[PDB]
Amino acid sequence: ANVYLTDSYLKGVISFSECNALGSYIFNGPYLKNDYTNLISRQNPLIEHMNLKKLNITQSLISKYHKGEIKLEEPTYFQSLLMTYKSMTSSEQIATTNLLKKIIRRAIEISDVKVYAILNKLGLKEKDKNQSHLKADKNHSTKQKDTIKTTLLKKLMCSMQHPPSWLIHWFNLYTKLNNILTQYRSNEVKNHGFTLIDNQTLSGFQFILNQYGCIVYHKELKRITVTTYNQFLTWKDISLSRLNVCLITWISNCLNTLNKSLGLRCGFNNVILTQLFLYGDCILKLFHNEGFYIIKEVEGFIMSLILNITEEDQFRKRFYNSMLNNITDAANKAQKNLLSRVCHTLLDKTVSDNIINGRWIILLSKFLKLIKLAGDNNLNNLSELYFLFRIFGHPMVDERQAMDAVKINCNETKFYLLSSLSMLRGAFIYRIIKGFVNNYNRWPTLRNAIVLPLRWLTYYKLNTYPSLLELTERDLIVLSGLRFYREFRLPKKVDLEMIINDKAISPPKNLIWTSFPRNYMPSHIQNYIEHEKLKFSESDKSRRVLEYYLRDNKFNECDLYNCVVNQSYLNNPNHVVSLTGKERELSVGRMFAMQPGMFRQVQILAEKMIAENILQFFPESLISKCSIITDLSKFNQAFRYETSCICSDVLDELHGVQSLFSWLHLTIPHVTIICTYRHAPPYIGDHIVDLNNVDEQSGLYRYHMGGIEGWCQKLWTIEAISLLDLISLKGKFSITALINGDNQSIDISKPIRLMEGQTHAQADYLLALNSLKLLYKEYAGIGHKLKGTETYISRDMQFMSKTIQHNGVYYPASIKKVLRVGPWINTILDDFKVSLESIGSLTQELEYRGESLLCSLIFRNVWLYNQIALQLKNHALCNNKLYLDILKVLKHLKTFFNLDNIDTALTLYMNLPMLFGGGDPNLLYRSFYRRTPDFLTEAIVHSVFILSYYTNHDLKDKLQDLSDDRLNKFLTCIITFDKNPNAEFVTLMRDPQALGSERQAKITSEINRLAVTEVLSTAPNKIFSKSAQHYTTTEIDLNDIMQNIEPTYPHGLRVVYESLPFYKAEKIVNLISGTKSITNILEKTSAIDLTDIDRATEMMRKNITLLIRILPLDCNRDKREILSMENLSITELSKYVRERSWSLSNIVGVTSPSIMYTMDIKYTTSTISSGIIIEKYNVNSLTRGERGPTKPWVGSSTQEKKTMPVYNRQVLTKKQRDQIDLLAKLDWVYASIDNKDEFMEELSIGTLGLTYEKAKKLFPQYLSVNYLHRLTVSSRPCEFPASIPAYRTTNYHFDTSPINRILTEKYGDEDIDIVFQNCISFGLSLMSVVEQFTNVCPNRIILIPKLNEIHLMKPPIFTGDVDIHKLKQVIQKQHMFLPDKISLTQYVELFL
Amino acid sequence: NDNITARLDRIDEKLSEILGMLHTLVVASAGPTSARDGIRDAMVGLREEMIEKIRTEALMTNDRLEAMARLRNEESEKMAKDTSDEVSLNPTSEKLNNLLEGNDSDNDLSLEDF
Amino acid sequence: NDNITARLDRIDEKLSEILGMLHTLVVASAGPTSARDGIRDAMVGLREEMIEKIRTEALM
Amino acid sequence: NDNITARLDRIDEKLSEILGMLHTLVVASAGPTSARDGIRDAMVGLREEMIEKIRTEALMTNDRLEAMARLRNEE
Amino acid sequence: NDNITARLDRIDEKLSEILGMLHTLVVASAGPTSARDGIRDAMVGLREEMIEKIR
Repeated sequence: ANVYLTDSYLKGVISFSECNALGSYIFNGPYLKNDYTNLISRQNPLIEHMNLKKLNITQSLISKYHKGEIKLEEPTYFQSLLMTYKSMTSSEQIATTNLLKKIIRRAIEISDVKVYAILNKLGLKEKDKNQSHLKADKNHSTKQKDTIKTTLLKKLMCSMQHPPSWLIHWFNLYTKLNNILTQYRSNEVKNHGFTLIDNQTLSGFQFILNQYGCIVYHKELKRITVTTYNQFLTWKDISLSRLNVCLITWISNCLNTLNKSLGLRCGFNNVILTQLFLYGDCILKLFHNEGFYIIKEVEGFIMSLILNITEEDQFRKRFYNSMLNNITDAANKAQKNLLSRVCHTLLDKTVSDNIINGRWIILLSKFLKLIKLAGDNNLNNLSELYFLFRIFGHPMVDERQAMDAVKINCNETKFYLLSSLSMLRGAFIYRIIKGFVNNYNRWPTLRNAIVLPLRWLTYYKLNTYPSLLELTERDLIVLSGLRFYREFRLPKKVDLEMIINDKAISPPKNLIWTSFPRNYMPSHIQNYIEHEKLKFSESDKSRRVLEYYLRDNKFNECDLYNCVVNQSYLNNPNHVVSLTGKERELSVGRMFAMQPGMFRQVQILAEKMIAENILQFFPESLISKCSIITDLSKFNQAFRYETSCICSDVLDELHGVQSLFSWLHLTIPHVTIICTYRHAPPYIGDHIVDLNNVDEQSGLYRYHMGGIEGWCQKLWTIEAISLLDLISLKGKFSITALINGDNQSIDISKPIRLMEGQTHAQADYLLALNSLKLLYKEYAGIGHKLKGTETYISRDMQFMSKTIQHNGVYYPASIKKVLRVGPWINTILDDFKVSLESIGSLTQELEYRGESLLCSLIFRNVWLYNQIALQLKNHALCNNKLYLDILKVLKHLKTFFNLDNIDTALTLYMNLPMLFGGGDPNLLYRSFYRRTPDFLTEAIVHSVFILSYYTNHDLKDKLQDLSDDRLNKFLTCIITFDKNPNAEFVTLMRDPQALGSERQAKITSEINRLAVTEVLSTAPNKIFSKSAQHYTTTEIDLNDIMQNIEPTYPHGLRVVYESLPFYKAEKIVNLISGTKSITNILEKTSAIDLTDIDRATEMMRKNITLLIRILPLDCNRDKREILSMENLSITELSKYVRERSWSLSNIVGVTSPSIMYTMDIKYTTSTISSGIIIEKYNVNSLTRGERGPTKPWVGSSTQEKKTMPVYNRQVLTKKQRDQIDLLAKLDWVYASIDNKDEFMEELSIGTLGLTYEKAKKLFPQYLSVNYLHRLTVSSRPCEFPASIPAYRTTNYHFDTSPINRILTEKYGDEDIDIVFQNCISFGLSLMSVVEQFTNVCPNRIILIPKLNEIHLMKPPIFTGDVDIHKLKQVIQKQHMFLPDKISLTQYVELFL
Repeated sequence: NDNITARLDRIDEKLSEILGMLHTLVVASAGPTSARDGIRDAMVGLREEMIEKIRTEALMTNDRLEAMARLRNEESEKMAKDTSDEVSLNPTSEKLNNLLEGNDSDNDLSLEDF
Repeated sequence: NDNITARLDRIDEKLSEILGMLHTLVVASAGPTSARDGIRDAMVGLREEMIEKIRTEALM
Repeated sequence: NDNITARLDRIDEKLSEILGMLHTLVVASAGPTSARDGIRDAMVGLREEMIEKIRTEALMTNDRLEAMARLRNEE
Repeated sequence: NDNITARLDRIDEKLSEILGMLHTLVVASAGPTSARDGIRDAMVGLREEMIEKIR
């Protein structure tokens, strides 16, 4: 017996053939579309549908339908009904209103601690600058003042007491659908194969719900429908999205009523939003399933409404009209397609008369006018109005009809003129030559140098290239004929990391019939399946990749590099590319493809070689002016062999291989492209056992001859940029291109200002028109016809990365981002820590972009309090264990301190950080800056600030006297504890920031590592088997290696860890350690094992209860000596904790001081006038949303200076250069070690083929003496940005000399601990938050450091020696992950 | 010098003829034949017989009217309509435009009606 | 003799154009059809890598 | 002076052969039914020319690699 | 002169090259039924020739 945990959110695609195959059986007639599915379903019904119909209540429904008392319906109709939940009694509405008032009052109270701490540390207690009526109450004011200490929130809490109706509406929809879902999930985890029958939860409806299908019945309107489980998940998600929108707008409106700057920048009247949603559902009901075409194409309306505000007249009208025409064309296509589809089926009467009559235009007009009104001629409202794209459900996508159009478009004949292809290839080779010259100061080697004019031989003899403006057209054809010698070598050993992934792959051709259920396939096909299953190996008859590599019996490391050169992938007998409808977007769009495993290897290899070598040559790929924006979907299919392979042959030739990058067009035309969804089987006829004889249908076709979406995208980016170069050559305008793979942006400049004709604009308009003519002509001459639907011309407006920027100002679409934020968001097996982390991250993203703090704060605490208090009881695996444990923790915190009630304990629990087992997802610094080198100091400063709420403190300095010793008790209980260190060095290597000694909670990978190791030990693959069996002792050797050395530097240990061939094994393991299914992969069942659930719930209970272990109340009389509050440098405390936890003598270079605690805020200049000064150069009242003079500021940490040797790095692999750099860092950091020569000898001989001395010629030697201050590892933070968006930082200016004066007079001209970037970053964020709270931005701000916590730092001297024998053993035990050895021929051709 | 320059000019005449002949070529993409059972190889021919084949439908193509006009270097109808001062609206689009402007609240539209 | 060199340079450049255009035609002429018969390696040539492989089999 | 003219006559005959090859190519690839029926069923000595061109190309490819390996052995 | 003979030789090389390209084109396109086996048989023959020449 195994459980089946189900999804809580969509996480997938809604299906069409599923609904069809269910309804056709239940109602014994074609339900959605006449197709082969109905025949094959009625003839051979599936099991689970047989069970669903076998029930008695659905049989009563069928009997009531046959008589004709109820009429069938479309799922979208019931979506429209459920949304307009008119049936609401008074008592349930009262209950929900009380519940919402409770959730609100509790969520406002939790954030009070953080707001109070901020307002203290800021010193902004002064000059802070229905509500009055319910403020002036006696008892209500007392009940508020019981636990709220900031007037800024007293006013807000009083103002938010009476919520509006629509909020309550969406709230109760959410809670009821959520209750149905969670009840089903729990009862399913308990008893398997359970169907939920409900008719009293949602008043008036009736659900027969199950994992395999759902049936909804409404008696008073006597309608019935059949849907899938995903559809019900989607209805829940729609309700949730609308709830979130309403909550956010509610909070923002109240806050903005308080002050103009607090809330978000957007205003909305929720009545308009509700009418808007309702009209959307109305359209969706009118056009049953084709309404999503209309709703998609509506997207142009908002772009036009913005161009009305940001563009001149001509482009304005042009875009307006094109968009209108596209909308109406979409509507007509939808209507005709619906009438064609539903012509002969059960739902033939449901088509409304308003479609035929022609009166849907008035409805569509009203909807568009409501959008226009909700915009209300503002750039903000219009920018954040994009969420409408998300609210309504995702369409039911059908597989078959999605391919046929692509078939019609794909296989055809294209004609090109020879000059076109020739000049394209000429531009390509020009780009490659320019890249080589500007990179290596060397021209690539050629074999056909004879064919070259003298004017070009003089360019070859001297290593330089001609510029672009001088170059002509005809010369390109001259440059079309050349050949190259090998320049880039090919990696020989397969890299196991990039290739392994959880995504699925299709079975080989001869076996593909095992994707369709046993019932649907006919008799003889099943007989052939059974008779042939044995011929193939156990490896390739695998559904996924993890299995495919975990079952390779004959798996050779040189197999791939032998195969890519022996050309075994061409003319292959079993090759089939199967399209599955799992691509997820609002339009039907496309559906993505899957090959067998081997070809997937080859394709990944091609893309990897390009990304490593070539894409470095085209940096574009990630005064009359005109920008042109082009959609680049459907750009793939137009490609043919010639157009792509002429340019691909150059890369193929450079790499020395034959037909590597040209595989796609060389083998795809032969193979049979079929659709493989479980419920969509193609009619097979009889006596046909393989695909190459099946007769073509609506399902499968052949002779593609065109790119398949997604594969080899880099080739098409490259060739597009080359073609664009050619265009610039013919048109004579300075061009620039930006291709991200989804939208191509081409900007044009031409020097014909001061030469204008009697107008300063409307000449660039003619430039636009002429350039667009030339571009249409060019792309059409290449063979890809460009439609007027994709491209559009603009001058001052550019949509980039779906972000709107105008006049150098950014406009953020936050509400879209935080749209779905719920109880178990982003979880795997219903975690608690991960859920809290994800909620914190999404809401902090709101605060970073939307430019509002208090809104994000209250909105985060709402859902945090929800998941903690209300919905923690109802949990899948464990019934009440987590609630009991959190109640224990709350009672414990109540006893430890002097908190009055469990409620106040919940407050102080929701404010404590997660490092100490608290509930605060994201610390108090993340508001002010983004990165920091160490966490523990920030945890301690945060907890100090939080505890400063209950105990009164100044926070300007350390108060000598504390009457209430809560903070001091907390500190003395955090410093004093026992020591239990085990495996300290390997742990300090994997995570350099770790504490250990059981003072911090353990994450899932560390727990599951042993189980994954054991199950990997029994794997038919020799590689994984050996490296899993030997996995335990290597940890011991790694622990003992760096043990002797006395001074311990963690990051240095990290480099030692990365250089050794154990990093890749750990990666491959803790990759698998993330999936919910472990110990069960080899048995190929989706269900999980129970012992995994047990370990998960045990670790959850322990991580929850951790706070007692960290903060025990027993050590009050055990140790009554409490530390004083006189000086109390917190960096010393953090160093003490990190050292005692591991019991080491001294750990150096890992504790940077907390900049929030260090600096102090001050406005009036003094005689000192020290510390960094930040002043704004613009003079305004409020700078929010107004750009300033200066360039932006991104904090860039100080680099490391190194001298590179002289040699040709071209003939070398990526991993080898990486390893040489790592070994260089080691030579730099371990000069003081005594075994140096022997230790480096062993390392260089093990990782590389070279001996040390020769190897030393390649090591880039570092010139910086201090590596503590300057080093580069994946563990250290690389840049230190600010919270506020980039554009706002331009408005200020920072001067850092006055602090440098004192920092240089005392401890002069030496490196100091504090990192300087975060100082000015915190300054900028501080300016912004002050502007939000006081509403008047300060003129100048000054930051004075605290002269205590700024410690020294000097490059230490190491003592002790390393263990070389165990190091050699480590490198010997796991040799498969070693990077390739530098052969002798390679090293001899190096120096030339 | 008469003889050497005469030979040189004959050389250049033949050579420019060859160059023009090459610039004239058109090459057709690979594809499947009618009654598709195999792939026909890519064939290259002079323009004229190619356009003749396009005209007499010897090769399956989606659109033929644009191809012949494009090979004849002339700008077709669509292209001009694609690059103009303004785009001619549709009739139904004209109805939408007239219903968008003139907000006289004459919709008399009931949400329950729709 | 000046006109001799000038006319020879004209002929040289035009020959180079002819040769480049014919080369691109040769390349784009391989196609998915010739890959069925294995003639592709014939038209586009033999690159370094595989030949080196052959050399390995020559020595053992 | 006269050898110059002899070389120009050699060039003339070569370019005439090239022009004939161009005509043959275009008419052969243009011929609707001249590909299968009315085929040349010939050009066997041209195959040897193409294979020997590939032979010389393969030797030119192989000669440069052998310099590198012999330099490896000596150094 | 020297320039004249040098440039005549270079033009002769270009002529040889274009002749080879025209040859491979006109032989590859004409007949499928013969080339399909002739060219790959000659290619495996060239492979054997390389093996024996290095040997």
